[PDB]
Amino acid sequence: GSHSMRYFFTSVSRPGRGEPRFIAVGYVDDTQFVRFDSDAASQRMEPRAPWIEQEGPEYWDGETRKVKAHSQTHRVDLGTLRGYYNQSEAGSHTVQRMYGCDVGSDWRFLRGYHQYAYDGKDYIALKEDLRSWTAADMAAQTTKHKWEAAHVAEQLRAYLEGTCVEWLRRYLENGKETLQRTDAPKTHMTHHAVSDHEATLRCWALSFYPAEITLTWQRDGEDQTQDTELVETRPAGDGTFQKWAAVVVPSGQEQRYTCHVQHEGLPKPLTLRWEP
Amino acid sequence: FLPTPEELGLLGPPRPQ
Amino acid sequence: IQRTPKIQVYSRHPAENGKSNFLNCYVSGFHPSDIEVDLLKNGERIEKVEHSDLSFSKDWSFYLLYYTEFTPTEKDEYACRVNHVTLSQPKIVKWDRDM
Ligand SMILES: [Mg+2]
Repeated sequence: GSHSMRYFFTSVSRPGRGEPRFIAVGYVDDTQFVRFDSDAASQRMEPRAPWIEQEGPEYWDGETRKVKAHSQTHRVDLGTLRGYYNQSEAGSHTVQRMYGCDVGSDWRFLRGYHQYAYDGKDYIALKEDLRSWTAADMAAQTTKHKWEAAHVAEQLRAYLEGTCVEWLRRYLENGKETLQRTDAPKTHMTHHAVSDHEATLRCWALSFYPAEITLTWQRDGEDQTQDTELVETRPAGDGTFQKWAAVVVPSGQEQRYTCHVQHEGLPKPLTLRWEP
Repeated sequence: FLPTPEELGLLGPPRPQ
Repeated sequence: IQRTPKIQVYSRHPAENGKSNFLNCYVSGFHPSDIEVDLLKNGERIEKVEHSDLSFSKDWSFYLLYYTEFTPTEKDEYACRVNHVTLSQPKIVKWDRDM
C-alpha cells in the first residue's frame, strides 16, 4: 500500500496485582498518532502527533468512548480465553489484536486486515477478501462459527473499505507536512580498525522517513550477504529512522567494497565508498 | 478513527453496555 | 510462547562530546510484554527515562523505545540494562558511539 492506518491493541493479565492492563496505539504509516493506556490517569484517547491535535472535542469524546469500550472487551477476553484453554487464574496471559486499511497511490481502498492472537499465537484472522475467516484451532473455530452467524465480516468489511479509508484520507490531507513527506537518508561511512590486518567499514543511513530502506554491501560488485552485519531499522526518537550495515575487510582492500542505499527519497540508489 | 466493538467482532460472551 | 528481546543502544544524532543529544535503547522481538529496561550512566540507573507506547510487529513480538536526553563525554559510560523472563540474568549492552 501507499498509505495505511493501523491500530494495535494489547491486553495483559496480572493476577497478583489487580485488573488487566490494556494499551491501544494508532498509526498512519510509520507515524504514531494516538494512544490509550488503561493504567494512565487521563482515561482518554490522547494525541501523539501534532496534526491530530487539530481535531475537535467531538472527535476526542468519540475516540475516548470507543477506546474505553475496546479496553473493557480485551481485558475481559483474557478471562474468556483462559477458560477456553483450561488455564489457571494464576498465570499472566496476553491478548493482541491488529487491524487496518491500506490505500493505493490514488488514496482509494487497496486492502483491509484484521488479526487476533492469544499468548502470541494466531487465534483468528479475517481473510484478504474481507468476507471469510481463518481459525487456528478448536477454540478459534467456535469464535469463527459465532462471527459467521452474526455476519461480523459484513460490519468489519464496511469499516475497513469505508470509514477506515475515509479517515485515513482525512489524516493524510490534514497532516500532509508530516505524513506525505519523504526524508531521504543522510548517509556516511565510518572506518574502525579491528587490528593491523582488518578494519570494519560501517555504512550509515540516518534521519530517514518512511522506515523502509535497503542497505547492501558488495566486494567487486558482488553482494556480501553472509558477511554483512545488518542491524534492524530503529527509531531515532524524532519521527525518523536509522540503520547501518558493516563488513570486516582486509587492510588495504577497502577500495573493492561499496555500500548501496535504496530509499524512497533517493531518486537513484546511492553508492558509498570509504574515503580516506 | 476507531471502529466500534460490533464492527471488530466480540469474541466473548455479551456484557452490559 | 517465549521470545528473547533484541537490544540496540544508540544516540539520536552522531555523538559529539559536550553536545546535548538523546540516548536510546530499542528493545524488540520479545514475548511476553513484561520487560525491565534501564538506561545507565556509569552503571547507575538514570531516572525519568521516557518510553514509547507498547506496540508489536507482524509476528506479534513487542517493541519499545526507552530514551533520555544526555550529553556524552569522553569518560562517561552509557548502557542499557534489560531483564526479561527469557534471560537467566539481566543483559547489559554498552553504548558505543560507533554503533
Ligand atoms: Mg471491542
